[PDB]
Amino acid sequence: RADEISKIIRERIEGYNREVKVVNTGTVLQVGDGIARIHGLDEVMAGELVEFEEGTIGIALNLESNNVGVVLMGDGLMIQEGSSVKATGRIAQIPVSEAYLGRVINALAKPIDGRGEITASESRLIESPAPGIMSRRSVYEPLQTGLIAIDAMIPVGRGQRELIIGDRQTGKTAVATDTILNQQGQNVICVYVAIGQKASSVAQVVTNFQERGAMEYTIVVAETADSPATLQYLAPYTGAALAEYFMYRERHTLIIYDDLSKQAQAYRQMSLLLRRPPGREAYPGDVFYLHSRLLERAAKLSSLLGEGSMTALPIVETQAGDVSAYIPTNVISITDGQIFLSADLFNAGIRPAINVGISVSRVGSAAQIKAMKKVAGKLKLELAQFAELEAFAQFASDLDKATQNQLARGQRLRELLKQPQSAPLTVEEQVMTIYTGTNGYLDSLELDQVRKYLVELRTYVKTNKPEFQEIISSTKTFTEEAEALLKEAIQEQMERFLLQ
Amino acid sequence: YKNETIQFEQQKAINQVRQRVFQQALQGALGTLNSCLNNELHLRTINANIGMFGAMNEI
Amino acid sequence: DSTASRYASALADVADVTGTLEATNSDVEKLIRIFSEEPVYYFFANPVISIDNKRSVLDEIITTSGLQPHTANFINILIDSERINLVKEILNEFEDVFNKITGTEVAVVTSVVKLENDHLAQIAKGVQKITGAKNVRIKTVIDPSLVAGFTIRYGNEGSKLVDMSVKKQLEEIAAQLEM
Amino acid sequence: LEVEAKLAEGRKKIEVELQEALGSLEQQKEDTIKSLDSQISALSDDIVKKVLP
Amino acid sequence: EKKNLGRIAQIIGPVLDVAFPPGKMPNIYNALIVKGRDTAGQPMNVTCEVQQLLGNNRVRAVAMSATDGLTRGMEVIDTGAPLSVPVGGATLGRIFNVLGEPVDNLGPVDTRTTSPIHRSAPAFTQLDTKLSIFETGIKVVDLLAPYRRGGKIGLFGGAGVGKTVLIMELINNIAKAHGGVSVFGGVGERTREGNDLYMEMKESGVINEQNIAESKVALVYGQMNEPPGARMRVGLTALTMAEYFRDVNEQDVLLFIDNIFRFVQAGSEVSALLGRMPSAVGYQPTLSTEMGSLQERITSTKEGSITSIQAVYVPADDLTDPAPATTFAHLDATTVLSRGLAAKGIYPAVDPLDSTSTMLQPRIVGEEHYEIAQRVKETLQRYKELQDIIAILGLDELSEEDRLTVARARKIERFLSQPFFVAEVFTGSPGKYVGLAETIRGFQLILSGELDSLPEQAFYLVGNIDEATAKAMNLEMESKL
Ligand SMILES: Nc1ncnc2c1ncn2[C@@H]1O[C@H](COP(=O)(O)OP(=O)(O)OP(=O)(O)O)[C@@H](O)[C@H]1O
Ligand SMILES: Nc1ncnc2c1ncn2[C@@H]1O[C@H](COP(=O)(O)OP(=O)(O)O)[C@@H](O)[C@H]1O
Repeated sequence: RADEISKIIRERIEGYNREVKVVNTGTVLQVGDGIARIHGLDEVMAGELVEFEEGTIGIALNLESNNVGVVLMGDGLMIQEGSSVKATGRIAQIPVSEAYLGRVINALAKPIDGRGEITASESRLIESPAPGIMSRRSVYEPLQTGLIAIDAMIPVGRGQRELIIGDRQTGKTAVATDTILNQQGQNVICVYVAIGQKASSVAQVVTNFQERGAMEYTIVVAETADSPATLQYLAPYTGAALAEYFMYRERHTLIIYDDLSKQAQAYRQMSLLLRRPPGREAYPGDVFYLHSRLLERAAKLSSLLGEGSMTALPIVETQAGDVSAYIPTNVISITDGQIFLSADLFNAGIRPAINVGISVSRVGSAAQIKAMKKVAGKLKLELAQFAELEAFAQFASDLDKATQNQLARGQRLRELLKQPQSAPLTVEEQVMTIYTGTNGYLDSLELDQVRKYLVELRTYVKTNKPEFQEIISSTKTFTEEAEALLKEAIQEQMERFLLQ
Repeated sequence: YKNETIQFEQQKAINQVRQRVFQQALQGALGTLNSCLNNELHLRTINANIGMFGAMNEI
Repeated sequence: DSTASRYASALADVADVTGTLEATNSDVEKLIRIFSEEPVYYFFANPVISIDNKRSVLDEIITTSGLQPHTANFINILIDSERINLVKEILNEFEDVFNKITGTEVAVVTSVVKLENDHLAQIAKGVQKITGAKNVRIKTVIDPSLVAGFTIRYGNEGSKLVDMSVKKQLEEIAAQLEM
Repeated sequence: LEVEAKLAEGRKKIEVELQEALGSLEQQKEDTIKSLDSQISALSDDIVKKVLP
Repeated sequence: EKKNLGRIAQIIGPVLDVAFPPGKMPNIYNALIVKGRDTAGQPMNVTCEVQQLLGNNRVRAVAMSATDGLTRGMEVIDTGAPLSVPVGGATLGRIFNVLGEPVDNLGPVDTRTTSPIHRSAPAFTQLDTKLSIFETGIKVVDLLAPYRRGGKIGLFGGAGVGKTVLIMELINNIAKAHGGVSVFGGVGERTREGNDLYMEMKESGVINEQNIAESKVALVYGQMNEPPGARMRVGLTALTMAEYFRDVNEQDVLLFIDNIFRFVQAGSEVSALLGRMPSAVGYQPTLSTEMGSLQERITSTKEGSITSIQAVYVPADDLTDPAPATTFAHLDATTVLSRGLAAKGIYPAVDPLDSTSTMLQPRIVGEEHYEIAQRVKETLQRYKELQDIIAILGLDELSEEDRLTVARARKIERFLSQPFFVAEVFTGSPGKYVGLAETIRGFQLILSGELDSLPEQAFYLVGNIDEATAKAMNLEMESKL
């Protein structure tokens, strides 16, 4: 501890062999609002990191005829109007390695949790091109989100990019966090990109992750709303670069962009500050290009590049449910499916407040296992009939018995699509729940009993009849033996619950 | 986690020691550079960098 | 470009088409200080002053300083079209286009002390080889802000650069910070 | 209630387990910096010999 | 085309400014390749298109690729021609980007023939003034919403209904029935959906992978990963590949476009980037001209005919928005695809009542065809109105004319189905081609009381009403046995 400093100073004094190289240089003209117009760099390339005299580092975005307007990845307070900007010739890389699991980082892939430093030996560009047509496959592997309503009605597959679009405070972060917690058994490297969030919100999310034990396969990229616009613009790209490293090394990943609209706002701020021509809602002409270049990186590779995939789960906040807004229409046109949330359904009790009738999934049933499709078809048909007859609920008394049956089956199928926060069902539990509900082994119970009976039944089956779980898990189909075992367990728990 | 935190304080303390050591060393280095005879020192090092700049012109 | 660029390049082109490039360089270095010293610059500015009362004293300055007539024509046109408020910028931008047309790359060598000029002509040779410049007009400044030696900014304004006085210990700091 | 008492016990343990090591490390780095102050004058010389030929 | 070398002067996003020698600069709508340099250590060129001449030896271009890693002073090569894409039978069964480069990794395509994508339409004298009926061989489309040869057709079906199977059936039918070929142009194509479509085209026999150039389609892909310059011009690249097959080969070409709304969207993006003042709801000021300069080359000359089938997206579900409103100034017919009919298994899922056509007029299709199509529409509409009463009263408590109407309507609604050549690969039924003559002769018989003593499941999933009677006899043998 007294000679280690002597050895390291000899090492670092002799490692550098006195190298000289030509460097592009420029002098600051005007610095303000996080932008610095600098004169001189006539050989700099677009997107290249330039370092200032005071230690700040910026990105050369627009290369005009006279000067190079750069965006500052920091506060341009000590910039001098005359200081020398030295170009570095590098384009926005991050160090990347498997040592990021269990760490939270900012948009430069540096720790903010203060637990040391990530020893990363490889490197990857922040803006790297997407996989082409031939380096892709068809999405067939299921991505279990743990929410029964999504897994049955709007199924998500590995390599699909599904939009968690909703209003403010309807459960979008809850849905993403439920998915990340549900990824415990499967070996999915999860990434959570907190863009412009409050720092205590990200602290709550990461403490929930550590408590539930989902921090061991997760990386959290957090750039809070005090950050410069450049870091909030760069954060989803560092997230995608880390997930791309893990994807190209034959692993399956999952990335959640929390409020892509916040990245759109950061990019709008820097584009307006660079005096660029605005468009609708003052958004620049290439904010669609912004979101599409990022979301198209979520691919299912081609089984000769390694079968790995990256599932993008971006979140977009609508205002007053105005889905015809600019950024929501962009991300809807870009993404595969949508998962709409409703404040009306949320305040009306149903959580997670998924709007199944208006949510789409363009992958479809290919993202389900063979066990799920059999109960999913009947669940979809019965829920559609309930959505049809929902107006007749006030006149349920003066109706046909078949119509009353469809109405009661609907209003007790709605009761099994309710879930509490951070309790994601496995695929066997939701297979048995959908089967019970859609056949009608709870058509006799009252609405304040369905949830309790299903909780007791699920725990009972998981404790007593593991042949059902094994036949649903190993063969991934709803076998006749599973049907018989489930009917026996339903009868047994029906007696034990009629005992009360 | 908390033991990792203590180890992080260890490494950051190592770094701050190295920083202040090197700051004092830069003061001492400019000090010893102040005593050298500037004329012959320039006649030597500028020509060394002249050979290096020829090498730079090749690379 | 700019108004300065588009006027300076025009004057340098009408100086090339009838070869007076040394005469026009002497003319513009005279006019730079003739239009410095802000009373006269203000007077040819201050749009309240009439163009005839400008043109009279301007032709007087023509006759006394013995300038070339086409540079005098250029200043007359700058009085005509109201771009005389940028005469300082035009005259200062004339040098870059003159060096572009005359094959010269001007390259400072900012060192602490005066050089012995054999290695300075070596730096001239290096900067002219590496850029294709025919005859570099190297300049130096006695500036003790450096530590040990010299460095050269060449290219357009100062765009390219190689630095050996302080960059060694700068890399040593970059090693010691280790981040 | 008792696991809340254990949650409180963790804090009583962490205060000692951090602050004792912290005091050791503070005094260690202080001794190591004021010890090196006699030697850094000599350790500056190799940097001089490295930068100038 | 020569040593007309430019130098980049500005790089502001995907919009460049190039400086040139004082006498030699390209025209507007002229390609120029940027001899750029990748940071990795290799050169890589970027294609741009001139949009505007700016003054002192300076133009303003729009890059078809990305502009990251470009410096000011890169050598820009003027080319003297517009964007030139390969054309001919060499572009069949292959995937192209906006520049005519192959991106299917099968190898290179031989640029033996290259046409420019910027071209004037056929002349007023060279236009064909005849009103022909494009025959798709699909019963519902041919009977109730006829297609025009040389006209445009809007697909309005949402995601999940039989859209891709429908366009693959249209490709296979224009290849097998007529001597025509097809050209798919993907404006804003999602990459994984592009790969899925290419795989299904390889599998359905449309793209003969065991032997290319026997294929029936050419794919052009302008993807979302690409800048707004490529996504706008990919429709023109596809239209040029189709116009070669019309002009030189004299075929009946079928030009499939993906969402023509994303064509308008990329146009508005490039206008916002070039800085022009927006139009009414924020679209480009050159909206109608940008649309018309595309849609006017989809015509029928004296040689062949291009018929376009363009998917149409309506923003905010209104038909008065400028992009739907200016697209509908060119549509000759319209097919809506029904989620309900796709649910209840009436594939092809075309809605019979909500699908319109301006070809359905007596002067154009014959008084017989018009009257039978109107009678089928009346029958289906009466059944749609009567479903609630049949849910309340029943078929028995109706009247006799209403009951025969309901039965004939169920038979007609099941007769609008069809087994497809390209949907056979998972359904198994051999797939049928039904011309218009057999369609109207079968609907005359199913509408007048000549075939009323048949089961409803006898007309379902057949073509050619003789097959309906044959399957009816087999379904009755099932009872006799
Ligand atoms: N399935 C659920 N069950 C019970 N409570 C829920 C559920 N989903 C969300 N909530 C509650 O709703 C509130 C908001 O949740 P959440 O933060 O997920 O919404 P949000 O849309 O991310 O909010 P914001 O709009 O501020 O980002 C939280 O208090 C959470 O506890
Ligand atoms: N004629 C048909 N016969 C049987 N099945 C069909 C027919 N047309 C469509 N389908 C089924 O309906 C589904 C429609 O999907 P598709 O049209 O490919 O979706 P998209 O419109 O998003 O491309 C397909 O999976 C196909 O299996």
